[PDB]
Amino acid sequence: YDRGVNTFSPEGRLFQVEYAIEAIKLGSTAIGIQTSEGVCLAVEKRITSPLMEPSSIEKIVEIDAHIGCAMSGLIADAKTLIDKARVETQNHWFTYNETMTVESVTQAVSNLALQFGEEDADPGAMSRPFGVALLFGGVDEKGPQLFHMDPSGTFVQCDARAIGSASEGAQSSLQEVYHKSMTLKEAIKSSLIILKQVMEEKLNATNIELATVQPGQNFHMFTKEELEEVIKDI
Amino acid sequence: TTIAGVVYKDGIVLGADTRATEGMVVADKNCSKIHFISPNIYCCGAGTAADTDMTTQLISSNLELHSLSTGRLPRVVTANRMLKQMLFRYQGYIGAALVLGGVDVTGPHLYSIYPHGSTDKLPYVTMGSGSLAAMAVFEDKFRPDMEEEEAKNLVSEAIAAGIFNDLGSGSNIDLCVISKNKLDFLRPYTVPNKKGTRLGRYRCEKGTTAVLTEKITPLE
Amino acid sequence: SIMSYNGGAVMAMKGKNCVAIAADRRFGIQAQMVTTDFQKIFPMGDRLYIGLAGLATDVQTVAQRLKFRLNLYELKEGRQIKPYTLMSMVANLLYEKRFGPYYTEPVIAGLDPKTFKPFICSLDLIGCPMVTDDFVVSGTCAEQMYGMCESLWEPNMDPDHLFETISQAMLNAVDRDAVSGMGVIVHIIEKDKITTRTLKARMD
Amino acid sequence: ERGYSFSLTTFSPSGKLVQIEYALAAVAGGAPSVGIKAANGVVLATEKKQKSILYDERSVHKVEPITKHIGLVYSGMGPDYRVLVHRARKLAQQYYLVYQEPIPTAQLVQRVASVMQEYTQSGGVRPFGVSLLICGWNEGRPYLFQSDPSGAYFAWKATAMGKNYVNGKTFLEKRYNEDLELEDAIHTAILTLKESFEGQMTEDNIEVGICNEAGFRRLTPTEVKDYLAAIA
Amino acid sequence: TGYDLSASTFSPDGRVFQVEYAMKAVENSSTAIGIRCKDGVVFGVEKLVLSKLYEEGSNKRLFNVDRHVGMAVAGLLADARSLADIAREEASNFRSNFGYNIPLKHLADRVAMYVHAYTLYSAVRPFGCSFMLGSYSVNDGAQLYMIDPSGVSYGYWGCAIGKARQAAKTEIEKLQMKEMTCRDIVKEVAKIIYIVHDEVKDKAFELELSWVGELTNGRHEIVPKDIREEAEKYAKESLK
Amino acid sequence: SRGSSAGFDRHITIFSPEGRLYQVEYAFKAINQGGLTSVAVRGKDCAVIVTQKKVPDKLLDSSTVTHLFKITENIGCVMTGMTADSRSQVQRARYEAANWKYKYGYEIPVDMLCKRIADISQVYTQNAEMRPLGCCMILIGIDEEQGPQVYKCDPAGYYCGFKATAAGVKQTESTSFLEKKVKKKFDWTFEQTVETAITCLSTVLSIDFKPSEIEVGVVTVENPKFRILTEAEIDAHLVALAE
Amino acid sequence: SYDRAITVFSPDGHLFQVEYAQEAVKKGSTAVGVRGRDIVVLGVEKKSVAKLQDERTVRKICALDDNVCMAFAGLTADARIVINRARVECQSHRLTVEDPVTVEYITRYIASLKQRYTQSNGRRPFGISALIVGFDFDGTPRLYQTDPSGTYHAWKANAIGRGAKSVREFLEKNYTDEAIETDDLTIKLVIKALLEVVQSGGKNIELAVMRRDQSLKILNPEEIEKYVAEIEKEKEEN
Amino acid sequence: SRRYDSRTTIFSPEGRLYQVEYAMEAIGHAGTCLGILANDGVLLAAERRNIHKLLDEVFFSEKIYKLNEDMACSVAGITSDANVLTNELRLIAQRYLLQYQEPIPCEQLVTALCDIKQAYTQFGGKRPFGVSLLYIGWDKHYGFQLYQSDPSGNYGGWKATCIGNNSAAAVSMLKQDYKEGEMTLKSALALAIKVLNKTMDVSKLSAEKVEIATLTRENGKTVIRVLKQKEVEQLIKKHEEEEAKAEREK
Repeated sequence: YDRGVNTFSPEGRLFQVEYAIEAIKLGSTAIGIQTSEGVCLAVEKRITSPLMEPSSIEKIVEIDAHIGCAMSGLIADAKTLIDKARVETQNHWFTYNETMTVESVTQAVSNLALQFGEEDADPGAMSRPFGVALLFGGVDEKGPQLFHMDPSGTFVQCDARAIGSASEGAQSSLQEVYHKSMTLKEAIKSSLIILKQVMEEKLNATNIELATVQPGQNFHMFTKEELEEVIKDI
Repeated sequence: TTIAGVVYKDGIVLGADTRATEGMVVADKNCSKIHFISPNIYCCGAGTAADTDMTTQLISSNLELHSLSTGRLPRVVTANRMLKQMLFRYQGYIGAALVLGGVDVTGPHLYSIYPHGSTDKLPYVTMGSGSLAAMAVFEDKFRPDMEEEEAKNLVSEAIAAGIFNDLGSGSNIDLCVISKNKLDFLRPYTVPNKKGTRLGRYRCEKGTTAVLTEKITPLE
Repeated sequence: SIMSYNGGAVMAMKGKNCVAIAADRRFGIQAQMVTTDFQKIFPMGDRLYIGLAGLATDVQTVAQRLKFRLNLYELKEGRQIKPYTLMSMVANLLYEKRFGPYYTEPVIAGLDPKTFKPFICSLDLIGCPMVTDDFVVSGTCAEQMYGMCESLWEPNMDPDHLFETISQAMLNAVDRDAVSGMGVIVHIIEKDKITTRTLKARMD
Repeated sequence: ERGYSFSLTTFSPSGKLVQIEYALAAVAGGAPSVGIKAANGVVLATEKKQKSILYDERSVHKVEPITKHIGLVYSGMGPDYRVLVHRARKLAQQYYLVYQEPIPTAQLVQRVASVMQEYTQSGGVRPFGVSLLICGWNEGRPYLFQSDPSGAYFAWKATAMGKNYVNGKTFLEKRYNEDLELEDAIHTAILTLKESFEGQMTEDNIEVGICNEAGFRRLTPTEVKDYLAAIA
Repeated sequence: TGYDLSASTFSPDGRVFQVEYAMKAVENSSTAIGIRCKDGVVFGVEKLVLSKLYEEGSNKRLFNVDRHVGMAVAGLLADARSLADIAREEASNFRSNFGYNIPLKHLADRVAMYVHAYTLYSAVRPFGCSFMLGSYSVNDGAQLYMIDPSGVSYGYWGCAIGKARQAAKTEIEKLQMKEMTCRDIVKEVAKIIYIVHDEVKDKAFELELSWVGELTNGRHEIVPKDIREEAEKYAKESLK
Repeated sequence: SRGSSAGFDRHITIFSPEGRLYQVEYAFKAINQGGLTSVAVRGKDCAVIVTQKKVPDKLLDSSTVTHLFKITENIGCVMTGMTADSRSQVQRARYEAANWKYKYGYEIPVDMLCKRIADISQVYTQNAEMRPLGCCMILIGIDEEQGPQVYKCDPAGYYCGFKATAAGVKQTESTSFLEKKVKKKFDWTFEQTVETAITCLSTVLSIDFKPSEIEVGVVTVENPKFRILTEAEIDAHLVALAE
Repeated sequence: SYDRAITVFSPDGHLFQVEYAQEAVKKGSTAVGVRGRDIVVLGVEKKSVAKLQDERTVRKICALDDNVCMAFAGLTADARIVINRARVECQSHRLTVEDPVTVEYITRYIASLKQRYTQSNGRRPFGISALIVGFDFDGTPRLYQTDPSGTYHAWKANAIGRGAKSVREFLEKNYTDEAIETDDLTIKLVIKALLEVVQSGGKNIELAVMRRDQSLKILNPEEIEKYVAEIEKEKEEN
Repeated sequence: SRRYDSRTTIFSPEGRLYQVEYAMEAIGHAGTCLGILANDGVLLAAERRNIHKLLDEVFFSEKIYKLNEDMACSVAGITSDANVLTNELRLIAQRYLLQYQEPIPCEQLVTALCDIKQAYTQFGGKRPFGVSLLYIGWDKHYGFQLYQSDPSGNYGGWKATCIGNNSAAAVSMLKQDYKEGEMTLKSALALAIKVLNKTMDVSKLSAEKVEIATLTRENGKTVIRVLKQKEVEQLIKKHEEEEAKAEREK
């Protein structure tokens, strides 16, 4: 209506993308920490009612055996991009007999991002930008890696990033409590305590989803017993 | 399979046989090989009869639209050019060889059209399987600016020769004369071949044949 | 040979003002007979039947598509089909597949809806109109049927003599043919009724 | 060329297609025309009021045939009438090609109505600004059809489109008979045309077509003025 | 609003304000002049030096669209480049379809038709560029057609497009350019362009000058450097 | 002073409340926007189009600004309004005439060419996504069985056959002159027809035009190819009318 | 050719079209779904009973396969087309896998369809929220709810349509593990949940139940009547 | 195009759809249609508004059409939309007949039409078909059965329903005077006459103002009979006689 999908602002930027970033902060809180011993991802589930099954509420998804992803925002819109990323990784494997690098996965996700319009391409295409911020944690030949995918397509490689409802402030506190020589146990402990502090509600094993990628082990998602084991010390 | 056309002093005389056969046995003795197109355009078709009929129908419709839009009488030329281009687009797959006769504003015209799309304006044209007999008759007894009766007799003799010297034409001759003024289309122009009656008539009555079941469903 | 792949025989002649249309009933592969009760004459109107001969699949598909477009036309227009219009429409349907022709040579028989004047016509695999006053035949039995008709048919026949003539024609044309026969179905469309009969033919 | 995919014609809050109403208003503002039925045929009449005589009123035609048995006249915009009559001619020719029989007038009017409906519900187009009076003969019967820019149609024994169209309709109702002849139909049509001509009709200013069992044919000014003289 | 939003609508009077704004966008740009003589067609275009860090000959407003046809542009330079690409594509198509170099008259007619075709639909906007095409032929002579952003092409003994176009035209009227000599006309073009250039308005400036004609063997070319300095010296002297 | 607009009724060609098409009727004055008047007449055996040649500046090659276009050998035409639109319509008319020639085997009749151009214009009027080509074309020819012919299309598309008409700023004044001339004299020869054609422009616009200030085309039944008068013929007709 | 972007981000990244679809869902009819330990039950308010009407055609509870069913809340026509598309997806999966369909997979692809209609050009999303009941291979009851925004989540019990929030807030407090042990208790829970919505209680209501791969059937009107009588019997003693 | 689009295929702030609301409102003031079910048949009563004496009225029926061999339809609203809808319905019905060699079930055909109408509302950018449809038919699975559909794409199965002016009054009359399971053709016809007289009280019941149709199943054959003008006069006379008798007994 009136304003188009390819309209900038007087200062020279897409207010549609600004609205998407606003929807990002409207999204659920997620945290990602990359260390030398792997990478960890966590997210607050934001359980509406106890009747809702915690199993279907999972913001962390496996892209490959060495890549996990944390999504914040339009979780419904994020699954299409997740499927595209997984199929692209598997195409790269099928073509080059190797696991696709996390950075290339992020670049391809950026390629898919910000590809929409009214009459600019085939009609069976996107109309709106993706409204989901992503954290791609993974392990590849460059050791553990973590990438902040911005819905703007401005992909970033970041050691640790917090996104969602409590993105800012919490990210600064995580940086302050974050060091350049932390172990994986230290990383998960710090992420868990920051998430617990920033929780809008009393959290437990049914309020958070935790996952990790290790240099040796594959992408493993923390079940309830290990979640309780790691949260009882905090 | 024996059609012919000629231009005489006034206009065009077209003629055709009637033995429409499929395979090798006669399928029909009353084929309409002289298609109407316009009140001043007729065309004789030979070859695949279905293709010829569809072609003539399409050309008649197209010239109907053209003439009714332009307020003018249709032209043999606009018909010949359309036939040429349409057949050439199909590369002769339309098994139709045509003799397009007519009378237009610029005068009487006769055209020979080949299925591949080639056309030629000739004073006298023959086409079909029995085309050679009629062509010989024309080469032998054709003159420029002939009278109406002379043209009619010449075409009749040509069709008779094609009928009697080809194994795919006969049982009737159809004639159509177009002039600056009058259009005549006499289908049973002359029937040179008759049928003797069955010397011994053999008929049957009910009870001669055996029937298993009867089902009457009266209608209204 | 594709039209003889399954075999077939259909005919239609005219009476004084009535019509007779008859067809063989054998259906099977080139070698073996599968069914002896196959229907080859289908009603395109209350006073209008159509017989089809040739490849059995093409017969069935052409009949279905014809009934499709005919019913659509008659529902849109509000009058029973005129036989000439039906014949032209089916001829156009066949011609639409000039490069993919249905290996079927049909015939159409019936009466004028208002005049009751007999009408019979024939087509080919492309759908060439062929209107002949005396009779039209089609199928693998074509030569036998033409020979029978061109001596058994007379003008201005009463319905009963018409039935006898067409019955003898089918019987004596299929008993001398190998890829057709095993029962003959005959439809006599008179001014105010239709009679459907099965002839006592040799089943082999 | 892109092509707008949103229909310019839209349902008003009351549901009335006010755009179609404006099209009918343009029809009324256009030149008037009349159509009438007899027991054995149809007569269409209309007036062609040009500017001063510098226009060759003979060169252009308003009554147009579709087939040998169907003619029509319009009230409204000539640019729309030309394309509409051209498409109707194409439809009649296609039907004749398919079924080897002349187009029934009812079916032709149905096709025209479908075309108008496609225009009215499609995007990027303008509804047609004409009303068609269609005369046809088939199966030994006359037919006269009103077709509106809204896309509907009716079989009307008599009709009058254009300026003073309601009064023309009332006048036709008063001067219409069930079993009149073609001569009476011509008398009535010319009487209505002179009652609603506004400016002393002439044989050039009146163009009439007649459709009967012999087909459809447009009367030339000779017999036109002959009938005007006989009718006074 | 409604009468100036797109090129597919008339003003209540029947005007095209989008095309008028395109005319404004081509007027406010730098000057570009083209003078045809009996033995050649010359172009002198004025280059705004945004900074001295640019190269001479950067962002040329002179394109070589055919083997013998030049193109002096004014307005949006990206749009001018696109139009030069379209012109050379049309020249290539004509050469392929007819075996010889396209004549300038038909080239300009086709290009103007294309420009006008992109001034009819709301799905596009009128070009923000005007351009003069000069060519030479053995049988035609020296030819010069100016083309508006609206899509109108006319033959011009001498034309100017830009800010000081009218002043250039008026002062060059003293020249009887229709039977003049291309070499000296180059120097006179340098003169006229120097006078019509406003130094106060644009302190920094450059000139791109070229010709096509019989001295070129009928193939479009840029001015040789030596003639460039000599014409520059003549223009400096004429500045007085 | 409160320049309100009724939505998009006055903005794109959609049906106005008064049963009008505002962007179609704007084209009538878009014809006037050109500032040029073109008047065409037909004789008993000839048709002459006379159009004043505007020379806003000597600096353009006035020998190459001729606005008379030959659609075919025997069909000439002249247009009013946007010159780019005029060129586009001339190109389209040439394309359609050639297509008719190839598809139908004879030269396109002028009435049918005008009808096709009018249908093309009605395409623009019907569609709501294109400028409706605010330009008017008038074409001439020689037709067998009907004589010399002049037709005129329009952006609206409503065309008609006519003895004489005009398009431009003073088309109404030229129309008045044609009314008075047809009511005064009827029998026209070639020289009388050309003299009346010159008299129309002279009386209507009152310029006392120079020989180079007009461009005139003629079609005659001696060489039906459309031929343009040069300065010699222009001066001859000028002095003949003056005397 | 129709490709106008309908679903665009308003200020603050709020999909106003999604909000309006949610409003249509809320204004639509009332449906509820419970996932008992053995069975799954759907209950739809047949509001405006409007006698002389064949309710079979308006039934808002439709079975997709022998182990999957759904009840919608929102637009009836969009619900019908989505049910047709879900029949297509279930049959396609059955063909390409020759295994029984999966409730979660069906709900997921329906959600993907909704998200494609939110991300598509010239299209608007499906203004319906769907409760999908079913059973997995091992007979595990499955209850999922998907919204026009495209998000789907598994629920032990929930409600959609008119009064959905009130019904779900009542169910979250009335829902206990031992209260869904048997079909009688499950039916009574659903009936007492919908009683606060339906005025008639027994004749403007319809109940469907699916057992562990046991050819789900719709509850009989006599059963509904006697079970409303039973819940009144519980009410009088409590 | 953003400003000048009509965007008729989007939502509304309050969740309704103005285009379908306006279509229904236009249908309300459009003509009157009524469908009723009897134990041996189904009856339709359609009211024609334009009744000028200039009509040729040669058609068998105006707003009542025959979708296929065993199903009839009554349209309400824009007749030009009605014609294209009806021939599309005939096309798809014959398509099902071709594909399955069985008469297309009425529920099948109604569901298909509602699918296409819903999609046309869903997208395309065009104004929806502002015509209500009322379908009657006979099938192997349910026999006599009638549905009412809406331009929004929603349909329902009814024993009897009316569309047009005074729809609530008409349906109240049906709910009051319809004998479910015990409605013969005669009593159904009388109720239909009552409704035609009452739901349009202005311009009281007239023979030429309405058209009456019946659909029955005789000898396994679906027969659709349009009651002639003499028949409609007989209905009017019977209604007048029964009303007079009821008033005199009152």
